[PDB]
Amino acid sequence: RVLDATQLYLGEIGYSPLLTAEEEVYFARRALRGDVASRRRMIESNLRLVVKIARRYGNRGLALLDLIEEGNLGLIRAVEKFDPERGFRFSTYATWWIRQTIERAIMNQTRTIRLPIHIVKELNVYLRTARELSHKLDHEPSAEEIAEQLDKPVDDVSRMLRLNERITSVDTPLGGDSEKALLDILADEKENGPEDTTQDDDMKQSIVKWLFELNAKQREVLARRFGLLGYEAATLEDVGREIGLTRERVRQIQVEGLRRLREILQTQGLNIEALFL
Amino acid sequence: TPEEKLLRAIFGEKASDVKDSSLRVPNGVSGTVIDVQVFTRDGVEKDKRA
RNA sequence: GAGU
DNA sequence: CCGCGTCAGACTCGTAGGATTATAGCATACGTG
DNA sequence: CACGTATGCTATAATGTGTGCAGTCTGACGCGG
Repeated sequence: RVLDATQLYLGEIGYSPLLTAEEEVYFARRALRGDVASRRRMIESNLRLVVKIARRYGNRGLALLDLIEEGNLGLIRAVEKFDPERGFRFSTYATWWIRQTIERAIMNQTRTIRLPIHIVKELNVYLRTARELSHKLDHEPSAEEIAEQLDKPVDDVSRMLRLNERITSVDTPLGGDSEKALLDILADEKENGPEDTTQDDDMKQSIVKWLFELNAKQREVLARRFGLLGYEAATLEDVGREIGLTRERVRQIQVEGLRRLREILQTQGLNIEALFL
Repeated sequence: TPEEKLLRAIFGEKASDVKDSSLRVPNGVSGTVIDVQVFTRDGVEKDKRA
Protein backbone atom coordinates (compact mmCIF):
# COMPACT_ATOMS: atom_id res chain seq x y z
CA ARG A 1 0.00 0.00 0.00
CA VAL A 2 1.42 3.46 0.93
CA LEU A 3 4.67 3.03 2.85
CA ASP A 4 6.05 6.61 2.96
CA ALA A 5 6.55 7.95 6.48
CA THR A 6 5.73 11.45 5.35
CA GLN A 7 2.57 10.69 3.40
CA LEU A 8 1.22 8.61 6.27
CA TYR A 9 1.86 11.40 8.79
CA LEU A 10 0.33 14.09 6.52
CA GLY A 11 -2.79 11.97 5.97
CA GLU A 12 -3.30 11.56 9.68
CA ILE A 13 -3.01 15.30 10.34
CA GLY A 14 -5.44 15.99 7.53
CA TYR A 15 -8.20 14.21 9.40
CA SER A 16 -8.53 16.76 12.16
CA PRO A 17 -10.98 19.70 12.07
CA LEU A 18 -9.81 23.33 11.84
CA LEU A 19 -10.90 25.62 14.69
CA THR A 20 -12.69 29.02 14.68
CA ALA A 21 -11.70 31.88 17.00
CA GLU A 22 -14.50 31.44 19.49
CA GLU A 23 -13.89 27.65 19.52
CA GLU A 24 -10.16 28.19 20.16
CA VAL A 25 -11.03 30.50 23.05
CA TYR A 26 -13.47 28.05 24.65
CA PHE A 27 -11.09 25.12 24.22
CA ALA A 28 -8.16 27.11 25.46
CA ARG A 29 -9.79 28.28 28.67
CA ARG A 30 -10.25 24.66 29.55
CA ALA A 31 -6.75 23.85 28.30
CA LEU A 32 -5.14 26.29 30.74
CA ARG A 33 -7.34 24.73 33.43
CA GLY A 34 -5.78 21.38 32.39
CA ASP A 35 -8.49 19.70 30.31
CA VAL A 36 -6.04 17.35 28.54
CA ALA A 37 -8.54 16.67 25.78
CA SER A 38 -8.71 20.37 24.95
CA ARG A 39 -4.93 20.59 24.62
CA ARG A 40 -4.87 17.48 22.43
CA ARG A 41 -7.59 18.83 20.11
CA MET A 42 -5.93 22.25 19.75
CA ILE A 43 -2.57 20.60 18.99
CA GLU A 44 -3.99 18.19 16.48
CA SER A 45 -6.17 20.83 14.84
CA ASN A 46 -3.18 23.08 14.39
CA LEU A 47 -0.59 20.48 13.14
CA ARG A 48 -1.15 21.56 9.54
CA LEU A 49 0.21 25.02 10.45
CA VAL A 50 3.40 23.41 11.71
CA VAL A 51 3.83 21.55 8.47
CA LYS A 52 3.31 24.74 6.40
CA ILE A 53 6.06 26.46 8.39
CA ALA A 54 8.45 23.51 8.42
CA ARG A 55 8.00 23.42 4.65
CA ARG A 56 9.60 26.85 4.50
CA TYR A 57 12.42 26.40 6.95
CA GLY A 58 13.47 23.06 5.48
CA ASN A 59 15.32 23.30 2.20
CA ARG A 60 18.71 22.20 3.33
CA GLY A 61 18.74 22.26 7.13
CA LEU A 62 17.36 18.88 7.90
CA ALA A 63 14.92 16.22 6.81
CA LEU A 64 11.37 17.48 6.47
CA LEU A 65 10.18 15.00 9.13
CA ASP A 66 12.89 16.17 11.51
CA LEU A 67 11.79 19.78 11.07
CA ILE A 68 8.17 18.76 11.56
CA GLU A 69 8.89 17.16 14.95
CA GLU A 70 10.89 20.05 16.28
CA GLY A 71 8.13 22.34 14.99
CA ASN A 72 5.59 20.28 16.89
CA LEU A 73 7.65 20.80 20.01
CA GLY A 74 7.37 24.59 19.45
CA LEU A 75 3.64 24.29 18.92
CA ILE A 76 3.31 22.48 22.24
CA ARG A 77 5.13 25.32 24.02
CA ALA A 78 2.66 27.69 22.33
CA VAL A 79 -0.40 25.75 23.51
CA GLU A 80 0.98 25.80 27.07
CA LYS A 81 1.70 29.52 27.06
CA PHE A 82 -1.35 30.73 25.03
CA ASP A 83 -3.50 33.49 26.50
CA PRO A 84 -7.18 33.09 25.41
CA GLU A 85 -8.20 36.32 27.03
CA ARG A 86 -5.94 38.41 24.77
CA GLY A 87 -7.72 39.12 21.46
CA PHE A 88 -4.76 38.00 19.35
CA ARG A 89 -5.24 34.87 17.27
CA PHE A 90 -3.63 31.59 18.18
CA SER A 91 -2.01 30.97 14.78
CA THR A 92 -0.18 34.29 15.10
CA TYR A 93 1.26 33.37 18.46
CA ALA A 94 2.07 29.75 17.50
CA THR A 95 3.99 30.84 14.38
CA TRP A 96 6.56 32.57 16.61
CA TRP A 97 7.09 29.44 18.77
CA ILE A 98 7.29 27.08 15.85
CA ARG A 99 9.80 29.18 13.92
CA GLN A 100 11.81 29.70 17.11
CA THR A 101 12.07 26.05 17.97
CA ILE A 102 12.92 24.95 14.43
CA GLU A 103 15.66 27.59 14.13
CA ARG A 104 17.20 26.72 17.46
CA ALA A 105 17.16 23.05 16.55
CA ILE A 106 18.93 23.66 13.23
CA MET A 107 21.55 25.80 14.97
CA ASN A 108 22.49 22.82 17.14
CA GLN A 109 21.84 19.58 15.40
CA THR A 110 22.94 20.60 11.86
CA ARG A 111 26.60 20.94 12.77
CA THR A 112 28.55 17.76 13.43
CA ILE A 113 30.69 19.61 15.97
CA ARG A 114 28.05 21.24 18.12
CA LEU A 115 28.45 25.06 17.88
CA PRO A 116 27.08 27.17 20.72
CA ILE A 117 24.29 29.56 19.92
CA HIS A 118 26.32 32.69 20.67
CA ILE A 119 29.06 31.70 18.29
CA VAL A 120 26.56 30.71 15.62
CA LYS A 121 24.65 33.97 15.85
CA GLU A 122 27.88 36.01 15.82
CA LEU A 123 29.02 34.16 12.75
CA ASN A 124 25.67 34.92 11.09
CA VAL A 125 26.04 38.64 11.55
CA TYR A 126 29.50 38.34 9.98
CA LEU A 127 27.83 36.58 7.07
CA ARG A 128 24.99 39.02 6.51
CA THR A 129 27.53 41.82 6.62
CA ALA A 130 29.71 40.04 4.07
CA ARG A 131 26.66 39.85 1.77
CA GLU A 132 26.06 43.61 1.87
CA LEU A 133 29.74 44.21 1.28
CA SER A 134 29.83 41.80 -1.63
CA HIS A 135 26.87 43.52 -3.29
CA LYS A 136 28.56 46.89 -3.36
CA LEU A 137 32.19 45.75 -3.88
CA ASP A 138 31.07 43.41 -6.66
CA HIS A 139 33.50 40.98 -5.03
CA GLU A 140 33.21 38.59 -2.07
CA PRO A 141 34.85 40.42 0.90
CA SER A 142 38.17 39.65 2.62
CA ALA A 143 38.37 38.91 6.33
CA GLU A 144 39.90 42.32 6.92
CA GLU A 145 37.30 44.13 4.79
CA ILE A 146 34.50 42.56 6.89
CA ALA A 147 36.43 43.44 10.01
CA GLU A 148 36.85 47.06 8.94
CA GLN A 149 33.07 47.20 8.43
CA LEU A 150 32.34 45.93 11.91
CA ASP A 151 35.11 48.01 13.49
CA LYS A 152 36.42 44.80 15.04
CA PRO A 153 39.55 42.65 15.23
CA VAL A 154 40.67 40.73 12.17
CA ASP A 155 41.61 37.84 14.45
CA ASP A 156 37.99 37.63 15.63
CA VAL A 157 36.69 37.52 12.08
CA SER A 158 39.25 34.92 11.09
CA ARG A 159 38.56 32.60 14.00
CA MET A 160 34.83 32.70 13.22
CA LEU A 161 35.35 31.95 9.53
CA ARG A 162 37.62 29.04 10.58
CA LEU A 163 34.75 27.59 12.67
CA ASN A 164 32.48 27.83 9.58
CA GLU A 165 34.86 25.48 7.71
CA ARG A 166 32.68 22.50 7.09
CA ILE A 167 33.75 18.87 7.30
CA THR A 168 34.76 16.31 4.63
CA SER A 169 33.84 12.64 4.84
CA VAL A 170 36.82 10.26 5.25
CA ASP A 171 34.96 7.71 3.17
CA THR A 172 34.35 10.01 0.17
CA PRO A 173 36.23 8.53 -2.79
CA LEU A 174 38.64 10.85 -4.52
CA GLY A 175 38.79 12.31 -7.98
CA GLY A 176 35.26 11.61 -9.33
CA ASP A 177 36.23 7.98 -9.49
CA SER A 178 34.99 5.31 -7.13
CA GLU A 179 38.52 4.13 -6.66
CA LYS A 180 39.68 5.06 -3.16
CA ALA A 181 38.83 7.36 -0.36
CA LEU A 182 40.67 9.67 1.99
CA LEU A 183 41.05 6.81 4.46
CA ASP A 184 43.15 4.99 1.92
CA ILE A 185 45.82 7.68 2.01
CA LEU A 186 45.58 8.90 5.59
CA ALA A 187 48.16 7.49 7.88
CA ASP A 188 48.39 6.95 11.60
CA GLU A 189 51.11 9.50 12.46
CA LYS A 190 51.14 8.61 16.17
CA GLU A 191 52.00 4.98 15.32
CA ASN A 192 55.67 5.00 14.42
CA GLY A 193 57.11 2.16 12.41
CA PRO A 194 58.90 -1.03 13.38
CA GLU A 195 61.98 1.18 13.12
CA ASP A 196 60.90 3.40 16.01
CA THR A 197 59.59 0.57 18.10
CA THR A 198 62.85 -1.37 17.66
CA GLN A 199 64.85 1.74 18.50
CA ASP A 200 63.10 1.99 21.85
CA ASP A 201 63.88 -1.66 22.56
CA ASP A 202 67.53 -0.99 21.71
CA MET A 203 67.59 2.14 23.84
CA LYS A 204 66.01 0.62 26.90
CA GLN A 205 68.22 -2.44 26.74
CA SER A 206 71.40 -0.38 26.31
CA ILE A 207 70.46 1.53 29.46
CA VAL A 208 70.17 -1.74 31.44
CA LYS A 209 73.67 -2.76 30.37
CA TRP A 210 75.03 0.71 31.20
CA LEU A 211 73.39 0.69 34.66
CA PHE A 212 75.04 -2.59 35.51
CA GLU A 213 78.46 -1.16 34.71
CA LEU A 214 78.09 1.10 37.72
CA ASN A 215 78.29 0.23 41.42
CA ALA A 216 75.60 -1.91 42.97
CA LYS A 217 74.65 1.07 45.17
CA GLN A 218 74.58 3.68 42.41
CA ARG A 219 72.65 1.42 40.09
CA GLU A 220 70.01 0.68 42.69
CA VAL A 221 69.65 4.31 43.67
CA LEU A 222 69.21 5.29 40.02
CA ALA A 223 66.78 2.43 39.33
CA ARG A 224 64.53 3.25 42.25
CA ARG A 225 64.57 6.95 41.88
CA PHE A 226 64.08 7.06 38.12
CA GLY A 227 61.39 4.35 38.40
CA LEU A 228 63.34 2.40 35.87
CA LEU A 229 63.80 -1.04 37.38
CA GLY A 230 61.46 -0.18 40.28
CA TYR A 231 57.71 0.42 39.97
CA GLU A 232 57.22 3.97 41.13
CA ALA A 233 59.51 6.98 40.83
CA ALA A 234 60.38 6.84 44.48
CA THR A 235 61.19 10.25 45.96
CA LEU A 236 64.39 10.94 47.88
CA GLU A 237 62.69 10.16 51.21
CA ASP A 238 61.34 6.83 49.93
CA VAL A 239 64.65 5.54 48.56
CA GLY A 240 66.52 6.72 51.66
CA ARG A 241 63.95 5.19 53.94
CA GLU A 242 64.35 1.80 52.27
CA ILE A 243 68.18 1.91 52.28
CA GLY A 244 70.15 4.58 54.09
CA LEU A 245 68.16 7.09 56.21
CA THR A 246 70.12 10.03 54.85
CA ARG A 247 67.83 11.50 52.20
CA GLU A 248 70.74 13.68 51.26
CA ARG A 249 72.93 10.60 50.65
CA VAL A 250 70.50 9.45 47.93
CA ARG A 251 71.16 12.70 46.08
CA GLN A 252 74.85 12.21 46.57
CA ILE A 253 74.97 8.62 45.24
CA GLN A 254 72.63 9.55 42.42
CA VAL A 255 74.69 12.49 41.17
CA GLU A 256 77.84 10.36 41.62
CA GLY A 257 76.33 7.61 39.46
CA LEU A 258 75.47 10.12 36.72
CA ARG A 259 79.01 11.35 36.62
CA ARG A 260 80.39 7.80 36.34
CA LEU A 261 78.05 7.34 33.39
CA ARG A 262 79.48 10.50 31.78
CA GLU A 263 82.95 8.87 32.08
CA ILE A 264 81.77 5.73 30.29
CA LEU A 265 80.30 8.06 27.69
CA GLN A 266 83.53 10.05 27.12
CA THR A 267 85.27 6.69 26.73
CA GLN A 268 82.69 4.60 24.87
CA GLY A 269 80.23 7.43 24.23
CA LEU A 270 81.08 7.09 20.51
CA ASN A 271 77.88 4.95 20.49
CA ILE A 272 75.86 7.17 22.78
CA GLU A 273 76.47 10.47 20.90
CA ALA A 274 74.90 8.98 17.76
CA LEU A 275 71.58 8.67 19.60
CA PHE A 276 71.26 12.39 19.05
CA LEU A 277 69.64 12.93 15.64
CA THR B 1 59.92 7.63 29.35
CA PRO B 2 61.86 7.25 32.65
CA GLU B 3 64.92 6.43 30.57
CA GLU B 4 64.76 9.80 28.77
CA LYS B 5 64.19 11.47 32.18
CA LEU B 6 67.45 9.92 33.42
CA LEU B 7 69.26 10.69 30.17
CA ARG B 8 68.11 14.30 29.91
CA ALA B 9 69.12 14.74 33.56
CA ILE B 10 72.57 13.39 32.69
CA PHE B 11 73.11 15.47 29.55
CA GLY B 12 71.01 18.45 30.57
CA GLU B 13 69.83 18.82 26.93
CA LYS B 14 66.34 19.97 27.97
CA ALA B 15 64.23 19.71 24.80
CA SER B 16 63.04 23.02 23.36
CA ASP B 17 59.28 24.86 22.50
CA VAL B 18 59.46 24.76 18.69
CA LYS B 19 59.44 21.73 16.33
CA ASP B 20 60.12 21.42 12.58
CA SER B 21 57.72 21.25 9.70
CA SER B 22 60.06 22.68 7.06
CA LEU B 23 59.39 22.08 3.37
CA ARG B 24 62.30 20.13 1.87
CA VAL B 25 63.27 18.70 -1.49
CA PRO B 26 61.45 15.42 -2.18
CA ASN B 27 63.84 12.53 -2.17
CA GLY B 28 65.78 11.87 -5.35
CA VAL B 29 64.44 14.91 -7.23
CA SER B 30 67.10 17.56 -7.65
CA GLY B 31 67.03 20.86 -9.52
CA THR B 32 67.48 24.60 -9.52
CA VAL B 33 65.19 27.07 -7.74
CA ILE B 34 64.06 29.43 -10.49
CA ASP B 35 61.34 31.48 -8.79
CA VAL B 36 59.70 32.04 -5.41
CA GLN B 37 56.38 33.59 -4.54
CA VAL B 38 55.10 34.72 -1.12
CA PHE B 39 51.57 35.15 0.05
CA THR B 40 50.76 36.85 3.31
CA ARG B 41 47.48 37.83 4.87
CA ASP B 42 46.51 41.46 5.32
CA GLY B 43 47.80 42.21 8.81
CA VAL B 44 50.65 39.78 9.48
CA GLU B 45 54.15 41.24 9.51
CA LYS B 46 55.82 40.50 6.19
CA ASP B 47 59.05 38.54 5.81
CA LYS B 48 62.22 40.29 4.74
CA ARG B 49 62.24 38.08 1.66
CA ALA B 50 58.67 39.04 0.76
C1' G C 1 45.99 8.18 -18.78
C1' A C 2 49.63 2.79 -18.19
C1' G C 3 50.29 -2.79 -19.39
C1' U C 4 47.23 -6.45 -19.44
C1' DC D 1 3.59 -19.21 -15.29
C1' DC D 2 4.42 -13.54 -14.59
C1' DG D 3 6.47 -10.01 -12.49
C1' DC D 4 9.09 -7.76 -9.53
C1' DG D 5 13.34 -7.98 -6.84
C1' DT D 6 18.26 -9.07 -5.52
C1' DC D 7 22.44 -10.60 -6.44
C1' DA D 8 26.78 -10.60 -8.68
C1' DG D 9 29.97 -8.27 -12.67
C1' DA D 10 39.16 -9.41 -13.48
C1' DC D 11 44.11 -7.84 -11.43
C1' DT D 12 47.71 -4.09 -10.55
C1' DC D 13 49.35 0.84 -11.59
C1' DG D 14 48.53 6.45 -12.06
C1' DT D 15 47.18 12.32 -11.46
C1' DA D 16 45.28 15.97 -8.57
C1' DG D 17 43.27 18.48 -4.69
C1' DG D 18 38.41 20.38 -3.58
C1' DA D 19 33.03 22.90 -2.69
C1' DT D 20 27.03 24.66 -0.09
C1' DT D 21 23.46 27.17 3.09
C1' DA D 22 21.87 29.67 7.40
C1' DT D 23 19.51 29.68 11.36
C1' DA D 24 16.25 36.88 14.92
C1' DG D 25 17.42 39.72 18.92
C1' DC D 26 17.52 40.10 23.99
C1' DA D 27 16.95 38.72 28.92
C1' DT D 28 17.67 35.25 32.27
C1' DA D 29 20.14 30.91 33.91
C1' DC D 30 23.99 27.62 35.23
C1' DG D 31 28.97 26.44 36.41
C1' DT D 32 34.03 27.61 37.52
C1' DG D 33 38.30 30.65 38.97
C1' DC E 1 31.44 39.08 39.35
C1' DA E 2 32.68 37.38 35.16
C1' DC E 3 32.92 34.11 31.16
C1' DG E 4 30.99 30.25 28.64
C1' DT E 5 27.17 27.73 27.63
C1' DA E 6 21.80 27.46 27.70
C1' DT E 7 17.30 27.96 28.00
C1' DG E 8 13.56 31.36 26.71
C1' DC E 9 9.82 34.49 24.83
C1' DT E 10 8.23 37.63 21.10
C1' DA E 11 0.84 38.24 20.39
C1' DT E 12 -2.58 41.01 12.57
C1' DA E 13 -3.53 36.41 10.35
C1' DA E 14 -1.11 32.65 8.29
C1' DT E 15 -3.63 25.55 9.07
C1' DG E 16 -1.68 18.37 3.87
C1' DT E 17 4.79 17.45 1.00
C1' DG E 18 6.53 17.88 -3.94
C1' DT E 19 11.47 19.69 -6.43
C1' DG E 20 15.38 17.58 -7.75
C1' DC E 21 17.54 14.22 -9.28
C1' DA E 22 17.06 9.13 -11.71
C1' DG E 23 18.24 7.19 -15.46
C1' DT E 24 16.07 2.94 -17.48
C1' DC E 25 22.01 -2.75 -18.15
C1' DT E 26 22.12 -8.09 -17.94
C1' DG E 27 21.48 -13.03 -17.45
C1' DA E 28 19.70 -15.71 -13.28
C1' DC E 29 17.32 -17.37 -9.40
C1' DG E 30 13.33 -17.27 -6.00
C1' DC E 31 8.88 -15.61 -3.97
C1' DG E 32 3.53 -14.07 -3.41
C1' DG E 33 -0.55 -14.02 -5.87
